[PDB]
Amino acid sequence: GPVSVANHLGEDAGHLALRRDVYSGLQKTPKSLPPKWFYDTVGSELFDQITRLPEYYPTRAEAEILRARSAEVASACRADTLVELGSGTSEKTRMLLDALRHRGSLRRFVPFDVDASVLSATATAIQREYSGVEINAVCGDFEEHLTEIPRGGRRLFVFLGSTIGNLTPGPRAQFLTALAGVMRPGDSLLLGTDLVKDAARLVRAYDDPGGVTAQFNRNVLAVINRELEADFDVDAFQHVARWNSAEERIEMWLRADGRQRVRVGALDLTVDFDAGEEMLTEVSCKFRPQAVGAELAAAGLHRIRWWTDEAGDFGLSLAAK
Ligand SMILES: Cc1cc([C@@H](C)Nc2ccccc2)c2nc(N3CCOCC3)cc(=O)n2c1
Repeated sequence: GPVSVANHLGEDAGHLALRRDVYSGLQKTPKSLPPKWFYDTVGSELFDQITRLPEYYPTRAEAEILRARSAEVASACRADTLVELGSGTSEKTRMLLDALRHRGSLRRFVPFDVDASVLSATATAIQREYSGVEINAVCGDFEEHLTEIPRGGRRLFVFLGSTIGNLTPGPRAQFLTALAGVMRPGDSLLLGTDLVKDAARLVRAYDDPGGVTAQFNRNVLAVINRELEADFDVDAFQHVARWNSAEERIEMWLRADGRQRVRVGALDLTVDFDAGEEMLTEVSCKFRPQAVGAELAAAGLHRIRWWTDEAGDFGLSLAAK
């Protein structure tokens, strides 16, 4: 099938965005950085390791559901077009593509992500694996370019991994509203949400004894040091995973041990850390079944299927426009 890739981001858009997030985030109280910047090359490779840890159940729990339910996804949505809000590199992507193709309705794959080189590799992989499928990769970001997704016949939008949990309620409602805005009647959204559960299990999933998550978290400082000529003493920042009971979310923090002064050279910026000051690097909201259905409703989408894994650890929602 034909491949296309459309790039709506400027060549330096990634670097401009990083400059903005860091100039802004290192000046908030508390300091905070968005989790999208964990995922450079080293960081993406560390994330792969995390998904294979015994502590980190979300990846396998979601794959367990999709292994068992992809055909039920395919029969309810009846999509001819799979839109992945993501890079399309995972096994789950092929599980859904396999199920739409088993149905015979699969015509088009639309991976939508911010890294055009990954999208190009993904498009070549799918083109080699799925004959007669057209791939229309779209390089754009959520806040501007969701309108540039092709119309197709009937579209299944896919947002897996409980990545929606990185948005707190305010931004999360804005995102779901905008996504529902670009969907057309007859489209559907497959959404993965990690579920509230025993808090000790949740912390463990974000602070494995082997230290992999700690290295993943510390890597954002390495990314800033490298990309913006900074002098974070990375090992002076301790990994801290917290359960926030009242907000029902995991939080990843980096805790300064002793006072630190950090100079970000590209930004002409100097910031100060108190001894014990913690900086927020990721929010991971955990959900309850009924609240996910209500948040989808508030955005204009109607949930028509809900599936958990055998342990009730992880949820998949299918919601139609
Ligand atoms: C390409 C990519 C990007 C992410 C980052 C950008 N997210 C995000 C999404 C919207 C807004 C802000 C942040 C990601 N986040 C994942 N998460 C797993 C569950 O716990 C924490 C979040 C998994 C995973 O594959 N991502 C893959």
